[PDB]
Amino acid sequence: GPWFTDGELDIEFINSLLTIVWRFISENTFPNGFKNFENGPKKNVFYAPNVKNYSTTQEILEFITAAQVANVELTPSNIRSLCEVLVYDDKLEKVTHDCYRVTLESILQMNFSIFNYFKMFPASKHDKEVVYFDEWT
Amino acid sequence: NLPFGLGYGDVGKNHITEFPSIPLPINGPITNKERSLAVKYINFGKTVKDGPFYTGSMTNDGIERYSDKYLKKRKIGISIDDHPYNLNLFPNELYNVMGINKKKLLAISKFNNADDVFT
Amino acid sequence: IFVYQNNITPSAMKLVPSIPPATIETFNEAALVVNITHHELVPKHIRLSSDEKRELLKRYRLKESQLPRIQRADPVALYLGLKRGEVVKIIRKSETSGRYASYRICM
Amino acid sequence: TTNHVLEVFSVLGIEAARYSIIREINYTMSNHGMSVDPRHIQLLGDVMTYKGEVLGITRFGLSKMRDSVLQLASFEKTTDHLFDAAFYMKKDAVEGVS
Amino acid sequence: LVTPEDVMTISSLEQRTLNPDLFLYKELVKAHLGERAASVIGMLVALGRLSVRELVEKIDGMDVDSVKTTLVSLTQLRCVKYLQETAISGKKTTYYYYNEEGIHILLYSGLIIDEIITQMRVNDEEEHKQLVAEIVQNVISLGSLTVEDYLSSVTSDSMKYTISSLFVQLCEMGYLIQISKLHYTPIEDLWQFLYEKHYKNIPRNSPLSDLKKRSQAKMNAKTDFAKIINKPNELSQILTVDPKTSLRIVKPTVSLTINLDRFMKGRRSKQLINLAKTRVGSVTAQVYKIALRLTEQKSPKIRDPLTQTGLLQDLEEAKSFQDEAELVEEKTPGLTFNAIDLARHLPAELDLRGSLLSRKPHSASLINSHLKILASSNFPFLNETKPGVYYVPYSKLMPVLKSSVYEYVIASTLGPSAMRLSRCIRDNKLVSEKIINSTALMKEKDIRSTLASLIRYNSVEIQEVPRTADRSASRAVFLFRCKETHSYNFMRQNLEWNMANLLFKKEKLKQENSTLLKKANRDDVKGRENELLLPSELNQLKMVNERELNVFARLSRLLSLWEVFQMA
RNA sequence: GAGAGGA
DNA sequence: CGCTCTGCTCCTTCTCCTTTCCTCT
DNA sequence: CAGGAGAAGGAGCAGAGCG
Repeated sequence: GPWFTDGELDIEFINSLLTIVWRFISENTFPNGFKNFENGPKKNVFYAPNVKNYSTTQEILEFITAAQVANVELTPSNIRSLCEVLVYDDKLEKVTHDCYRVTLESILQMNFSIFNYFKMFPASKHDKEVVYFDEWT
Repeated sequence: NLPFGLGYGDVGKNHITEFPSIPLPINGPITNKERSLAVKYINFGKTVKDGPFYTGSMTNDGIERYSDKYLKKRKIGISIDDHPYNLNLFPNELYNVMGINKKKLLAISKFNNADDVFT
Repeated sequence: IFVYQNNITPSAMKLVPSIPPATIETFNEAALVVNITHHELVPKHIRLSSDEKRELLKRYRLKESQLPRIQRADPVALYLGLKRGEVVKIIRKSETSGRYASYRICM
Repeated sequence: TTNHVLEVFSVLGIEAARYSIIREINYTMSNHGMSVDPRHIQLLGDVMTYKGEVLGITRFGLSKMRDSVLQLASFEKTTDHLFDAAFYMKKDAVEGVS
Repeated sequence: LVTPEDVMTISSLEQRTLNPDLFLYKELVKAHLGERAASVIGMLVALGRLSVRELVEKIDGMDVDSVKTTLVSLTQLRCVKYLQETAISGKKTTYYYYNEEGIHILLYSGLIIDEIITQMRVNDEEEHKQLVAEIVQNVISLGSLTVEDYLSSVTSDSMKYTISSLFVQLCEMGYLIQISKLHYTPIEDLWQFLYEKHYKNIPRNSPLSDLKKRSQAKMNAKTDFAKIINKPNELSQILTVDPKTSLRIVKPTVSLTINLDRFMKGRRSKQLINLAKTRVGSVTAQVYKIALRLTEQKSPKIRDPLTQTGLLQDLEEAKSFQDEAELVEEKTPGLTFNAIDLARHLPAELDLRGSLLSRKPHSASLINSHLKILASSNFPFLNETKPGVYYVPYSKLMPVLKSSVYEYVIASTLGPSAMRLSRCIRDNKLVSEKIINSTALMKEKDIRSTLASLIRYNSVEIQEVPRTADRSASRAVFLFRCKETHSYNFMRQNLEWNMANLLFKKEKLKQENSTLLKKANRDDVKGRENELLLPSELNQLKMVNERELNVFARLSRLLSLWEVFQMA
């Protein structure tokens, strides 16, 4: 594959491509973009349900072609596989007919409610009664 | 047969951690609302320990003394039987141990919303 | 007592021991031609009631789990139709000792 | 009457099986001219036929007679008996001579 | 190096062997009831269905009176579910089970009081919030209460009227229900009893067919089973209207307890709101929250229609349950709602004007549009019954909620790559390492590392395909599946054990430093800590209290994290 | 360890 | 009325035992 | 290296009920 380096699948180029595709999808699927979240979740607005907030694979192809960041020719199937990989981690929510619109969690994690675990702080040092996931295994 | 992805340097001693190193994110500092729950978790529990339904247990000399006399009883212990009971719920065989014929007395577990935690 | 002729379907055997108050038993016609109790090697069995069993247990200071048991479906047990926990007294005859009594229970 | 003890047990109860065991052992040891008291033979028959069914003196017939795990392990099939007693968590009370 | 003589002391290895259910139940009962009750509950969990004689035999504290006092203590607090069966052959015997709902009630006490206070719009008035908190505290601590005793405890007529009104309001809301012998009968044995008296009564003539006879018996039994299950939830006791002054008053003689099913439905609503807060805006989350609060009372039970536990599911007709549930899930009159009701009940503090952008207050159209955007997402937050009519599908929302919670727990504990691998294996099916690399786009070294670290739990299962006569390695291939049921069950057990460990540590710390804790209440010196005790005692008491506070906060977090796996 | 008396 | 599970019963292929020890070499 | 005896899976039919 075009994404292999020295016979192995490198991640740095893949991570950069994932980041730029994710940012493009987020900008396309939100009213104004990241500047809708500088104030916080208390004022952000969202697109109407009837609008086409998603972004098909072809839009991603056009953006990556006009950006010239991948620096190599990428087929629509390869970009589809890449954005399907990005579908995991609760990013790039999948919509029928090969459409993508970023999840709200993906932009919430850029900065009890277990879902937003990134906000919670690690336990203090030399503290007892701290819960460990593998304490029973 | 050493595997492809291993070398002799990393093998030789079998050190298992025996201590956890993967913590859940629930260990963060408490919040004011969480501090409330606790109190309604420490208070409850405290009330039932003071409650008549405990039977938790799994000086006292027989010599009469004027010192122990003129001293008040510690409290008015409320046993399990004295509590009012809905007889139709319990099994029949336990009737011999309850207060089937005993003076009615019910204790009210008052709730103090003010925290009893120091500072 | 159901004396079947030649063969019993296993489903019938499954249905046999499902009656709380009463009970039924199966006897092959071939299995009933000469009664077992009249064979020379079969000693005289006697069914002991509850009172006799209690007397025996008090006399020998035993329990119901220590006497030499006799299996249920034993040909001389199902003949008398002993229920589980019934003591049978056996008049065993030996040439060097005459007659003597040995006790069994149905398990 | 047949020579086979188990056949007599199947067709004539367990008491007839005990009688057959005693009589056949006595006949075998009398045809050979040896003088063994019949009371020992009777004790052997009773030992074989007191659990309810005819039980041999192999490692299979002993496992259905003696509960003591240590005795059975000492006799035959040691590790299997010890592991079974560990699994089923048997609680033998040491009273046998072994 | 840590010697084993120290590992056995400071590694929590002795308790690591206890069964999580037995550990948690025994620890809870020991903390809230005592040691005799803990022993009895431990015997009940370990053996199951013990009579009084067997409980006496299996416990060193074999005092018959002690066992009976423990049993009445556990029954009034409904920590046990007895059963009175009659032996045909002779003397009848009564067998006791262990009641999971009562122990859960002991577990959710703080959360229960928080939900009671918050859901009823009485904390705002600030005057009867204390009254309702005391009411729920007494109900949950004493087990079962009749209103006349509580009213006779107080003297003021105004207080009596306020308490009676709060009782009526709470009973109407659904948090309080009449307690009957049905609450002290196992559901499995209840279904066993109801299977007869509908199968035995069939005449000895040819029944349709034996399979059809059993089908008729099951169909007849399910009806009255559901009827008797819902009988406590019919409000047949609150309607004692007009004894005087023509007001709605609860019947004095009827005993009332707390409805655990209602509280757990509230917990499920809160979990769904938290999930929705990660998919829609704050305003839309508020709309979903108020819709959940409106439909909460009429929602189906969290656990099951109580028929799943009763018997075998079916040959394959267990899907009928789903279908039947789905039918009620779509056709209970309270479930279906339109934007008009939400706008009627929506608080005025919500802007709901500029939240939605048309193209790249309390308006009915805007609320309908927000409901539409809720229903549009792949997560079935809402589903459309009629044009403009929505209902929250609980049947199709449990699996996605469980999957999301489990995936995020994996993401938080292990690396995010663990979540990526788990979701990749789940979306795919029986995927080799090469296809994993192709469809995950990361290093195979880290793929193998994460897979090995993840197989330690029942997250990813290895399927062995043997390519030789012997199934030994180096020739066979190894595919990977997920088996989400194994993962959910294992994580539920892990969380139960963690909660039990936290409670055990809390009780141990309370016992170790019990001297100054006892002194704090020896002479009613509470609130005078600084002015009577030595500074070292002050520091020790402060540390003990802070540790207990942290323990209970972590227990609340663990409860909020494991409720979802407890759902079904 | 295994080769063989031996009674 | 064939069809389709259970259930039973063969049938085959597997596992655990074979004094006493009493020496030397 | 022979001899004996159990436990465990395939495998081929009766038997029951059925839609």
